[PDB]
Amino acid sequence: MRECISIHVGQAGVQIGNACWELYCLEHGIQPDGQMPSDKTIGGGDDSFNTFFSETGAGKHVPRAVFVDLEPTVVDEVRTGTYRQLFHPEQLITGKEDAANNYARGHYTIGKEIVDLVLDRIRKLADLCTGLQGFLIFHSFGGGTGSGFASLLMERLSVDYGKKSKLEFAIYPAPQVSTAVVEPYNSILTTHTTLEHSDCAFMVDNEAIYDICRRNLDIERPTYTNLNRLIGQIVSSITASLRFDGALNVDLTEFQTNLVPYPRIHFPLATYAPVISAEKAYHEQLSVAEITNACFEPANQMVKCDPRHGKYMACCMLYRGDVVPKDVNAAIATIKTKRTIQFVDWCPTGFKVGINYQPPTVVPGGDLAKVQRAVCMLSNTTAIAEAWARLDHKFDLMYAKRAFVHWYVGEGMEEGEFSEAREDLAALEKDYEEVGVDS
Amino acid sequence: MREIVHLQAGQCGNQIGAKFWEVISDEHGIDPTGTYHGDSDLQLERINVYYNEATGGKYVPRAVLVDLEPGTMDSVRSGPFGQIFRPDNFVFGQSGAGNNWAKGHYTEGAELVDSVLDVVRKEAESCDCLQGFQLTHSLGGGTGSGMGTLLISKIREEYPDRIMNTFSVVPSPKVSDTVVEPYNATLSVHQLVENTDETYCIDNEALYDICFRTLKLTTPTYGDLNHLVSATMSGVTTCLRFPGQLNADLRKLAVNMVPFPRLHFFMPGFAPLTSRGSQQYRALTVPELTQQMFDAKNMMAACDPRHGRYLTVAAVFRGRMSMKEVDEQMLNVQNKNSSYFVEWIPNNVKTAVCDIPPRGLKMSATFIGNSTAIQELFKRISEQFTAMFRRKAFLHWYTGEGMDEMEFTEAESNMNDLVSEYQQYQDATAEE
Amino acid sequence: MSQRQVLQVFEQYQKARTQFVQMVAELATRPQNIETLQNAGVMSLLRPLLLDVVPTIQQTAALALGRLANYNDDLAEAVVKGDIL
Amino acid sequence: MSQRQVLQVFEQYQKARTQFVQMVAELATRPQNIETLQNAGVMSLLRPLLLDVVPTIQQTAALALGRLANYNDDLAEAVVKGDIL
Repeated sequence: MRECISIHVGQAGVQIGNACWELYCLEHGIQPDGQMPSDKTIGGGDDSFNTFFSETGAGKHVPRAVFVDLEPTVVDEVRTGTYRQLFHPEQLITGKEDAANNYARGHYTIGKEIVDLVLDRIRKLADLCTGLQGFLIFHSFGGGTGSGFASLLMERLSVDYGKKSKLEFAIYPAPQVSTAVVEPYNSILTTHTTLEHSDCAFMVDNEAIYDICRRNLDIERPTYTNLNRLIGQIVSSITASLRFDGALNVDLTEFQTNLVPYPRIHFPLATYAPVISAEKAYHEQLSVAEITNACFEPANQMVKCDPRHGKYMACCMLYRGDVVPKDVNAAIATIKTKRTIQFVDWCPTGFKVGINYQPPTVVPGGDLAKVQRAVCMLSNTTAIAEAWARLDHKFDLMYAKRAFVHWYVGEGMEEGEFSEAREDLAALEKDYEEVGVDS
Repeated sequence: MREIVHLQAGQCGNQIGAKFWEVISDEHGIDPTGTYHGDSDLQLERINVYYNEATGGKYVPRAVLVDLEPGTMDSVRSGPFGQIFRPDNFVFGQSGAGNNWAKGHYTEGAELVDSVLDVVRKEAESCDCLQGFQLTHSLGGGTGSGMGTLLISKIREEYPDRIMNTFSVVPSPKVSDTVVEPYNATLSVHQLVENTDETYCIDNEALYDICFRTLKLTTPTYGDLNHLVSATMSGVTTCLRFPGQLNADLRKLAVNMVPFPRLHFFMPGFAPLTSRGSQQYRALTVPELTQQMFDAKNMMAACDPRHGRYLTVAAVFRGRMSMKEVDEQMLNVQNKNSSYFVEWIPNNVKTAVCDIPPRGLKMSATFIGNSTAIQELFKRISEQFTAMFRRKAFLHWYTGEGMDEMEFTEAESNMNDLVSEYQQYQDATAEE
Repeated sequence: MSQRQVLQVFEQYQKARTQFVQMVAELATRPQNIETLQNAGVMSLLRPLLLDVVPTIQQTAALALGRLANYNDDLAEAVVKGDIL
Repeated sequence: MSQRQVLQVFEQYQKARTQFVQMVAELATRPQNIETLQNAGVMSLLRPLLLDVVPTIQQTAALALGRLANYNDDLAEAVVKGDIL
């Protein structure tokens, strides 16, 4: 039935998958051992856990995910954790040499060595499943493991399965802050692969996360744990109608069909709400209209872009928790008449209604409070094209005198791809502005 | 004997059908188990129209649930009355429609269609003689709109001598649920006007407004709308379910209500829509019912009938009042409101009173009319479809399925022809 | 289903060219992209466009070849040099 | 717009090539397939397999057809019925 396979490439992908799995186990009452030892006082678990987990003959739950990494240090770090009794060691493939923010080695001399192993793993996982809809590929553009290895694997997955949905989730190199220097070098190569060989791609960054946490959660020393928690909550909200039901169930296909207006424009803008701390959720009356209006605020966007620079074409609306349809109708009536929000002169309306009866849960030790209902937004606008413009500018000003290119030449690749990627990005941007231009 | 076969399509269609089944079971006195717990008189003779005679008097429903997603059967089965239906009729696929009419019709409409044809032919041969088939679906998705029209076409092709009535849900630019909804509406209207006897218009926004401003509900949800549409269809079908003095049937209205085959749409409506604090302060009489069946405020349309001229009117009553009041009311209405109906056709109102009052309410009356108010919906749908099709947005998805784009061209050509016909019949002048 | 897919794939390439053609009913009016694609002796690639199976395709493939030939002397002589006459 | 048109035309040309070759090679192995291709009405649609200009399409196709028409008078006569001869 509604079952999907998650793919985790790189340290970021592995930790994001860990956060997602732990969120799923805490929200479904799944114990870290893998059994149901709660024989005295029950606390839930009688639901449809088949979407992600599996039920054995002895009552065991086996995760359905792919934890691959070229560096073994992350695999060792996860292995010594408290959840080592949940997954299987065959699912965490180590490696001798890693990419570590390099596309050349991780795409030719490193990623091409372990192909059959992961292919057999994913084939076995797919055979163990009955109904397959899409995939959850978690990687990063800055990380060499999450860029070269991810590209080469998805290129084979696309040609091996055309009828299945291919999603994408990674991290965007912020124009202001960054972790490494060669991030644009891997990004300019991964964008072409994710554009000409995938169906949908979700693009997020970290500076917006830092801004929203310091503004709402009010923390002075942030950490990656809350960053992963936010992404896990976003993913759970996206795939909410699959594990459970509601008034209007919205499956992966149901929203993916409309979220893609064109084969070239498939980069939605995600926005989660409410992103608040414990104290920010007590003396605050929360309704649907206010949070829906706040979702369009650029400060609450995970991508640093002003929506007023461009306009919207396609919008995907979701909900999770005790939400009343009258509030949704009132919010839609309010936003359709707002002059601040810009939209194309041809599409008068577009959005979805996903009613989820199950309210979001909390985690002991996290920062999220007990909120009666949640909301997530996936819109499509041309105002986000500035990020590609800045990335192209940076690549051009780094490519004039060929900085840190001799390494890639020595590793083995054809230099014309830089020109190919540059011209492909230029054409894609041109298409974006052509679409953004009305009559 | 004379029975009606009921069909299901779409998750919204499934839920409204389940609500209707629950309503009729409660009204006719059926326990959730499956036996009979009624105490009335006419609830045993003609009860076989929707049920089937079996051993131990355990009547079974007659409805086939067609869906592409397995997630609806579990929801509709877990209810207080989901264990009484036929699990064999729950024919669901493995892949969802994704709100795609073309993909559902092509992919999920070839290998799954044979089973539903087999079960419906088995049900048809199980009975002696039938009249028509009722299908409740919504155009908001690839499940109801993609499959119902196909099943409709097939049943017309196999049994042309049958009534084809449906209660599909019309879209609204104000309240949307699908980005490609105009495309699906445009594709479905072609089959609705080509291969369908009659069609009733259903809008959710108008029902929401009606309940908010008259019922004054705290937290209105889809359950209230399902209750309202179930009561609407119950008032529609009581002409045959519960015979009275002046009984009617679906084909008689279908002939007397439809001047031309290309215009078969209607405008349903129920009279007593009051608030909770107003149920104990009301005057049960004829002129009140007439005013609530004539005004646009009570009507469940997301439009204004006052912008055009009334074409045909059918007033179906359900109670014990008289006959003179109805004719005098319609006469004085036609005399006064002369500029609201077609002057070339006198006596555009049809009288129908059911002597059997409903269960739980004493006086009830529904409104089935075809007024000149859908033209605005038609023209706005045509405009939005033209705007979408100009630059060909959201079209690669349909193109990849295999079907071409000429279908949209012919659909919009038929759309323009139909609207031209509608507006040149709106001004039905007497002479030059 | 295999035999039905036999028929289906044959008719699918058939209707694929049919649709290219019912589009070039209006695509042929635009010469700049015609030349952009054409520069590499693609008159040879338009040679099999008469090898075009049923009336549903040929019918407007001719309407294509027409506006293809209007653009200059050379494209009207291409039906000669391409041995398409 | 005609450039992307010709692109799509030629990737569908190539998928037609691959599908035609694979299916002609596959469906020419069993006698019941011979009789079905006789009765399925394939050959009016398989007429392009001796018509088009593609080398690999036609070579694999007509070799399988030589396998196909070998089993019986039936398939070879339906080849006439498909107006391929």
